[PDB]
Amino acid sequence: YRQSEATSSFG
Repeated sequence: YRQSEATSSFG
């Protein structure tokens, strides 16, 4: 998990 507001991946 990435702390940054993940983009495209959206988890």
